[PDB]
Amino acid sequence: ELVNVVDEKLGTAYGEKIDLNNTNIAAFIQYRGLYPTLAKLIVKNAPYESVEDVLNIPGLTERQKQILRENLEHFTVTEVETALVEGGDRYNNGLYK
Amino acid sequence: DQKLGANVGSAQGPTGLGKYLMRSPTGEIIFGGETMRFWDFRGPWLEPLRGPNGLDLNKIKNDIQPWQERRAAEYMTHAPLGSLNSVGGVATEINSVNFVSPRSWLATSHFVLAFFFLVGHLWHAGRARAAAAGFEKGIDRESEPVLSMPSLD
Amino acid sequence: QTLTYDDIVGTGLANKCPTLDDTARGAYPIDSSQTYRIARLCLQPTTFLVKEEPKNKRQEAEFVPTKLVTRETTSLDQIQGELKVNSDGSLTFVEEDGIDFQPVTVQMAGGERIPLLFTVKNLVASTQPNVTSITTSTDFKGEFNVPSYRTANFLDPKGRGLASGYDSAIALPQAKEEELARANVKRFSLTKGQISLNVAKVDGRTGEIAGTFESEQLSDDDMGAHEPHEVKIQGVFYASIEPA
Amino acid sequence: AIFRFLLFFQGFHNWTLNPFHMMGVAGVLGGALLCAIHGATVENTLFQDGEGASTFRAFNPTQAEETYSMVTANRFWSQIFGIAFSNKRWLHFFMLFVPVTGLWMSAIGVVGLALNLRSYDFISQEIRAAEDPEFETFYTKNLLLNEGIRAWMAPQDQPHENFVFPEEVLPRGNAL
Amino acid sequence: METLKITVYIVVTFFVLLFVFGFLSGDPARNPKRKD
Amino acid sequence: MEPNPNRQPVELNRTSLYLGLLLILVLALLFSSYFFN
Amino acid sequence: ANLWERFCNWVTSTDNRLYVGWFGVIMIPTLLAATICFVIAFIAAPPVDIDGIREPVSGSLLYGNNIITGAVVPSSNAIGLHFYPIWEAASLDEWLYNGGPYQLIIFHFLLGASCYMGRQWELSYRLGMRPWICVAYSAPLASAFAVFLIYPIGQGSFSDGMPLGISGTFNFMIVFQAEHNILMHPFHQLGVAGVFGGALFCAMHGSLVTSSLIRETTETESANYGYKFGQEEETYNIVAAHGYFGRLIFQYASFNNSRSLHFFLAAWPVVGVWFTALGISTMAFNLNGFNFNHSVIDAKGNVINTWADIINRANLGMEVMHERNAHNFPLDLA
Amino acid sequence: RMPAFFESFPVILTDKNGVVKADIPFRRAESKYSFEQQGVTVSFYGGELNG
Amino acid sequence: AELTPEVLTVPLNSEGKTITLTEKQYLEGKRLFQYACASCHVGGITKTNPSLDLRTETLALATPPRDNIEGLVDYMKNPTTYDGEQEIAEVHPSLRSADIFPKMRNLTEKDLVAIAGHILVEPKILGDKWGGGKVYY
Amino acid sequence: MEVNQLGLIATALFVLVPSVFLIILYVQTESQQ
Amino acid sequence: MEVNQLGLIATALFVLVPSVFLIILYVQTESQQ
Amino acid sequence: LLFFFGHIWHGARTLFRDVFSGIDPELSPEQVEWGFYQKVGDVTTR
Amino acid sequence: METITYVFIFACIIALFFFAIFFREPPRIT
Ligand code: CLA
Ligand code: CLA
Ligand code: CLA
Ligand SMILES: CC(C)=CCC/C(C)=C/CC/C(C)=C/CC/C(C)=C/CC/C(C)=C/CC/C(C)=C/CC/C(C)=C/CC/C(C)=C/CC/C(C)=C/CC1=CC(=O)C(C)=C(C)C1=O
Ligand SMILES: CCCCCCCCCCCCCCCC(=O)OC[C@H](COP(=O)(O)OC[C@@H](O)CO)OC(=O)CCCCCCCCCCCCCCC
Ligand SMILES: CCCCCCCCCCCCCCCC(=O)OC[C@H](COP(=O)(O)OC[C@@H](O)CO)OC(=O)CCCCCCCCCCCCCCC
Ligand SMILES: CCCCCCCCCCCCCCCC(=O)OC[C@H](COP(=O)(O)OC[C@@H](O)CO)OC(=O)CCCCCCCCCCCCCCC
Ligand code: HEC
Ligand code: OEX
Ligand SMILES: [Cl-]
Ligand SMILES: [Cl-]
Ligand SMILES: [Fe+2]
Repeated sequence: ELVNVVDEKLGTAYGEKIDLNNTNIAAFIQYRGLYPTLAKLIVKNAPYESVEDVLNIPGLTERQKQILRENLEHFTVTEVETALVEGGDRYNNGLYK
Repeated sequence: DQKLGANVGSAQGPTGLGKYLMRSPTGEIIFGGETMRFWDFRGPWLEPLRGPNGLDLNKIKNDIQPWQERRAAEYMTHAPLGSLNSVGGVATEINSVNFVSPRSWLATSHFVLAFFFLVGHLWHAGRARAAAAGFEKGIDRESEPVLSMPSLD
Repeated sequence: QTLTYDDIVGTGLANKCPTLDDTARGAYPIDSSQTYRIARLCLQPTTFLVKEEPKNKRQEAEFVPTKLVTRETTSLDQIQGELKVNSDGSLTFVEEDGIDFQPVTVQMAGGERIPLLFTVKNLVASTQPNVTSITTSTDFKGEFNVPSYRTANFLDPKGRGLASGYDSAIALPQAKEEELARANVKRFSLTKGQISLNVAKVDGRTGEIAGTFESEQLSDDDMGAHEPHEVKIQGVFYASIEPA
Repeated sequence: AIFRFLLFFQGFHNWTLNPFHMMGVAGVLGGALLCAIHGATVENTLFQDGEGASTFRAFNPTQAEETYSMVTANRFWSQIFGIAFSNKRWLHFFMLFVPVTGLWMSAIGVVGLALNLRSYDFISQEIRAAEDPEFETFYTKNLLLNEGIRAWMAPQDQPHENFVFPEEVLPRGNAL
Repeated sequence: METLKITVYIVVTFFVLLFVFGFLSGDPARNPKRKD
Repeated sequence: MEPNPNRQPVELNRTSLYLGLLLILVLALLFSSYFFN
Repeated sequence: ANLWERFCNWVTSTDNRLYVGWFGVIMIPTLLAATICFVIAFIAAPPVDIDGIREPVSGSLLYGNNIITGAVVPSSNAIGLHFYPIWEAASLDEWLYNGGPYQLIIFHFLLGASCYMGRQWELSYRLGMRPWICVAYSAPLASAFAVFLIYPIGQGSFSDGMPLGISGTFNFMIVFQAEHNILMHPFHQLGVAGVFGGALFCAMHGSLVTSSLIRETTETESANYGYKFGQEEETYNIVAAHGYFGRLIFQYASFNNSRSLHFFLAAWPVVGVWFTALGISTMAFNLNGFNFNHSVIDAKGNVINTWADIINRANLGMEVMHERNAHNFPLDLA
Repeated sequence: RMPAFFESFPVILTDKNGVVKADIPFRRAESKYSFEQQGVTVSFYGGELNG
Repeated sequence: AELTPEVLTVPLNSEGKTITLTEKQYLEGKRLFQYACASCHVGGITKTNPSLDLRTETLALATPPRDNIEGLVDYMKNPTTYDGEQEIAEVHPSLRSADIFPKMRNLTEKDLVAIAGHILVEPKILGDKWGGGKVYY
Repeated sequence: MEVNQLGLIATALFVLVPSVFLIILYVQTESQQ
Repeated sequence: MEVNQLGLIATALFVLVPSVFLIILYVQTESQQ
Repeated sequence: LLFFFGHIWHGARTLFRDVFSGIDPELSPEQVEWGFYQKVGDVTTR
Repeated sequence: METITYVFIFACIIALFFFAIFFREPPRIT
């Protein structure tokens, strides 16, 4: 009945997309134009109920909204896991090179 | 990390101590990690951020000037570490940066000299006592001092 | 006119919260036509009590006086947050950022060490309805979150962990795994706590208040390896108000 | 290449914990101790058989007398250390027995290492450490280093095995 | 803690005084041969 | 120090060794069942 | 005679079973305090937080250690190089938690061991000997100063000093390799040549003397009864050994002078240990061993690995695994 | 399979040619071959769990 | 294997043009890389920020693209963030900030092409070692 | 059978200790005159 | 800790057996002359 | 491996039986001197 | 039992030090 919660979450969309509610901010460098300006605004305004709600963040210029729209296919949302958000690990999860 | 939106004042590390900021054993707010041992350091590039109770968190969030970021990155990548053949970095690093700290030369070269000169003290002091006493060349067979002493047991 | 860093270093006062004179007993008017905010909230613990888990159980448990072994590293300080005025005239302080946590290890009789995470993370404390002025009779009551003592990247002496490390007992390759499931699978704890903020000294000119506090929370569970202990913390506190 | 051999036995065999290498360590360092202390004792208990300040030439191989005082050297060490030699023949034999016996024991140690009969673990330590996540000793900390040595040098030190270790399986600590 | 500190301070200073005044109490003279 | 004149030598002949070895070997065989129990 | 001179005569008395002397006045209380505190701490000291990350380490026998694993664990990393006596802690529980006994033991021991070296000159001066025996003892003494004092100074914390235990010593050796590559340093290499040759020269000198013992005994008794304490004549033929060892190599590769020989027996291990002691001291300021990582490349630029690069993979294994929780940043600068 | 030299050995699964396609990760923040994202199943044939 | 002329041709711009370095431009580029860059970018990583490396895959998806000679010469003149939103020439070495970074005072336009080429050619020789870190040492 | 664990060392020392006491006294008697 | 059950008697006999062997030889030697 | 030491020990006991209790007590710096005896230890060749 | 075993062996070694030092066979000159 005891289950490693991070291993279990690797079986969801978190293990194949950029989870806007749990993935560390360093994953937004895989695509063009998301780091570090949009990557900071995304994690700061977490959590999100659906994937499109990231476009209603206040202050987004019309071109900013467009760059997201081109990367919606690489996003996902899962329920927030405490072991991934605590300790500020979305900004520094202890991994470097 | 703060530029990316991290609240360094409340960031909790894996050990339970602050990831970026913790406390010295006497209460002073200090830096986290292994550098907790170096909280006695004082430097001009760092003092503008320190207050009565240690590093000021609100000075940290607002008063960090670009020249301090450059000085910190410069001093970070020039640590007094290096190989004997002058390869900068830790022992596991690859050949590229040809550098060793002048502090590393001056410290090691003067400890080797300081040690041998203490050996020079022990050598030249013990002999000066023996020479002034008369037995710097060995024991006189006709007047061995131990033979004129009672047995230990 | 006041101390510098060089006048405090090594003296232990850096762990102390600011106090107020005995003649600071006025009151601070609160106007609903304005917004307020705590610029600095300092908590200084002085007495750590641990409730022991008895045996016959039908004599209810008691709190033990204990001694500290991690020296002057126990105070919370430099905390900010919005002070909101409600429709009933009560004030609600909602914490935001600051040094709101210190890991504290404590030893009781017999030698058992009880680590804990003294914290006021996400504290939301409110007053009773209608408070025209913050006086020496005002007191706060709120709840806060208590995350795990160790975070996910923490590894045990055998190398097992949650977000990193082994997932079995590699030193016993052919041993049965069910008796050691509680030690191989780490779990991230998330509990809640309570705290009262009794104000005793108010300087209605500076917005500085002070008093005593009493919080209750759970101790370290070691990522689900054992049961936690109930801890009660007492101490003094200090806070300040300004117009937003 | 010998240095690699030293690190290989620590990571894979835990050769430092083996009690036969410990006896061999005592033989080599114990042998170096007796070599230094016997030479210094002789040179500082010499008799004055010449008149020059450099006492090397006050000795003739033909001579029948001892060049240094065995009596004085015995009293010096009896009062400094508690015990002392009193017989040259037993002293010089002891100088043969100590380093030779040490090397013979270490030879027995790695003979068992050819069969992987290592002194790698303490069973009682491991069994409670597996069920007590707060039990940490200096002995468990060394085995984590051996698990790092093995996983990080094997694909390059044993290329015939064709070891392929992805990044996500390499055991690493925090940050590093 | 303080009265332990005072004890160690007095105990250390006692042995240090024995060490300094001891080597001053004519120690080059304490030897087998030439006492001048 | 002059030696002590109160010193005497101790003896235990062959027959006393057999008798003593017999006593404790029989006392052991009798009591061993109660030691294991 | 008055009392002070009666006391001076007893301290420097050449008739005590154990010589005291003025160096002994300091050595006796410091060595006893360090000895008594060590034996107690090795048996019943509670776990201490070596790396200052609230992760205490067990070290005493009563807390689950044997002779091989037991150790007195150094002081916390939060202490660093700060002086931590008993009167600075709020209780002995905090003192035991933060590794108090370690500082108390090494400080009383180093001060005591230094006086042990000065005590060696003192008795030699009272007996009419030559004084340089204490110079030989300075090499193992300087070895203790390096791993107990000098290296903590350079690194900034006594938590990185050598632990007072068997398994703890092996931990100090492995981490020191990963951070300084001590095996590739020419001072440890000289130190290995000092102890290997020291054991070689010890077995050589012992075998040659025992092989040329003149006959004074039969076979039904030991050969050691041929020499008796205090005799004036030499008990072995020095010339029979020279021509033996001369013809084994060549004549001039053998010592015919015993004084020159015994001087060589003392100079090789001492000078060799002096260097490896300074090797630890100079590496305390991070002047590490020879780094030849990726030093050979082909015509295109590919790295042609050598035995030095294989070593680098073993060092990286010790690097990433040591103190697995005390690092939050990618570089380990101390 | 574990070689005789190793006291402990990681779990890595290759294919017919030896290309790594599944493992039990250490650090999971950047894991690419875990058993969940790869859907690794196990079937038995013969013995007790046959089928 | 040899340093063939084919391993020296790297993208000139984003229009697809190519430029073929010589053996001397390569040796010159790596010598000046250790002079003004390798203190932070040894082996293609970044000690100051391990999240941004010097791999061709990473530079290609930067904004603006940096996987050519033009963009890298443009980066050493006016460096920007990974999305180009901010000019970080105040904390990163560049000719524009040669007053605070004295190493950039002597670099000519010819020296900027030699280094920009070295950053592109080296991953074609070491592959995963370039920008990989201690994992591939 | 579930016997006592210390019973083995209890019997072993119960035999050994007084045995060697008599053996020491005997061998030192025959070595006399 | 869960140690070896016979490590006690193995250590007890490792000390006792060779110790009394040397004691037997020394006492009979002093009793000669 | 342990019995290898026994072979050379008891082997040296049989070949060096005369010098088991030590070397001749009136040997002289002439049996040992170089370039003296043509054959090492053969008095029949001066 | 282990701790008592280790402490007992250590105590005997310290006890052997006292006998080997103060009750040694007296050095004697002929
Ligand atoms: C305190 C430090 C210390 C000390 C003193 C020792 C001591 C020893 N170790 Mg150990 N070691 C240590 C720490 C230490 N160890 C640590 C921390 C590790 C890491 C785990 C190891 C790992 C280790 C391994 C892996 C091995 C040892 C071995 C040995 C032994 C070496 C025997 C020897 O002389 O071989 C030297 C070789 C010989 C004596 C053979 C004879 C060679 C001939 C005579 C030379 C002829 C040369 C000729 C003239 C031509 C030369 C020309 C040339 C110079 C150009 C010795 C007992 C070895 C051992 O146990 O052996 C059984 C071994 O295999 N050690
Ligand atoms: C196969 C046998 C062998 C040989 C020849 C060597 C040889 C050497 N080792 Mg190694 N070693 C060996 C086995 C061997 N080792 C083993 C089995 C281990 C354990 C696994 C080690 C572990 C080890 C370590 C850890 C270190 C060495 C080091 C050394 C060097 C110094 C050794 C020394 O002074 O010892 C003492 C011996 C003597 C004092 C006697 C003199 C021996 C010399 C070398 C003979 C020279 C003869 C000469 C060439 C003939 C001249 C002819 C004519 C001109 C007259 C030397 C190059 C050190 C090193 O790297 O130094 C650079 C070092 O740090 N060794
Ligand atoms: C370090 C090795 C060593 C040493 C110093 C000695 C020393 C001694 N032995 Mg012993 N011996 C040894 C090893 C050794 N033995 C081994 C390994 C064996 C076989 C188990 C023997 C068997 C043996 C017997 C049976 C006898 C001795 C005897 C003796 C004494 C006379 C000397 C003698 O005959 O030498 C022996 C000569 C050698 C060891 C030289 C071996 C050279 C071989 C033939 C070269 C082989 C080359 C080979 C073809 C290479 C290709 C093979 C390759 C594919 C592997 C002397 C005390 C005699 C004795 O004590 O009488 C009083 C006696 O009766 N020895
Ligand atoms: C099949 C075919 C062709 C057959 C023909 C073969 C044949 C017939 C041979 C002829 C051809 C021929 C000669 C070829 C030559 C081949 C060749 C060169 C072989 C040599 C091989 C070689 C390299 C060997 C290694 C050399 C070697 C032994 C070096 C060692 C050097 C060394 C370390 C010397 C140090 C010596 C030293 C300082 C010793 C003192 C230290 C010590 C503790 C001594 C103690 C001591 C010393 C005393 O002194 C006395 C007194 C006493 C008391 C005493 O304590
Ligand atoms: C002068 C060079 C100094 C180098 C280091 C000195 C090491 C010598 C002593 C070691 C400690 C021995 C324990 C005491 C042993 C002791 O009792 O020594 C006694 C011995 C003989 O003493 P004497 O009374 O004959 O001479 C000493 C004085 O009286 C001088 O007249 O002293 C010497 O031989 C000193 C010779 C130094 C002359 C140079 C030798 C140095 C070695 C070679 C230098 C090069 C090696 C360096 C490369 C690594
Ligand atoms: C202020 C001074 C402080 C010093 C404290 C004294 C420490 C005591 C050390 C020795 C006492 C025991 C000697 C017994 C044995 C004894 O009395 O030996 C006495 C013996 C003297 O022999 P003789 O030459 O008299 O013998 C001739 C006859 O034996 C012929 O058969 O000395 C040696 O053989 C020296 C080599 C043994 C050296 C042993 C070194 C001991 C090191 C310690 C090892 C154990 C440490 C374990 C720690 C847990
Ligand atoms: C009686 C033989 C025993 C040999 C055992 C040795 C095996 C070790 C491997 C070989 C290395 C040999 C190097 C020796 C060097 C050598 O060649 O020695 C030679 C020497 C005989 O030489 P000499 O008769 O010339 O000796 C003259 C004497 O007066 C010494 O100066 O042999 C002995 O001393 C035998 C005693 C050593 C025995 C060692 C003690 C064994 C203690 C065992 C403890 C057992 C625990 C029991 C638990 C229940
Ligand atoms: C010390 C710090 C240096 C030095 C001396 C150089 N670089 Fe640069 N570099 C550094 C950082 C911290 C960063 C990232 C900062 C950010 O982007 O916010 C970079 C980045 C680059 C890049 C872009 C990499 C990418 O987009 O993926 C390039 C192309 C680059 N650096 C090149 C470069 C050159 C040519 C240098 C010297 C000649 C050089 N860097 C020095 C940190 C540092
Ligand atoms: O403490 Mn002991 O070891 Ca000298 O590096 Mn840093 O710190 Mn820790 O890590 Mn690696
Ligand atoms: Cl470690
Ligand atoms: Cl860190
Ligand atoms: Fe000798």
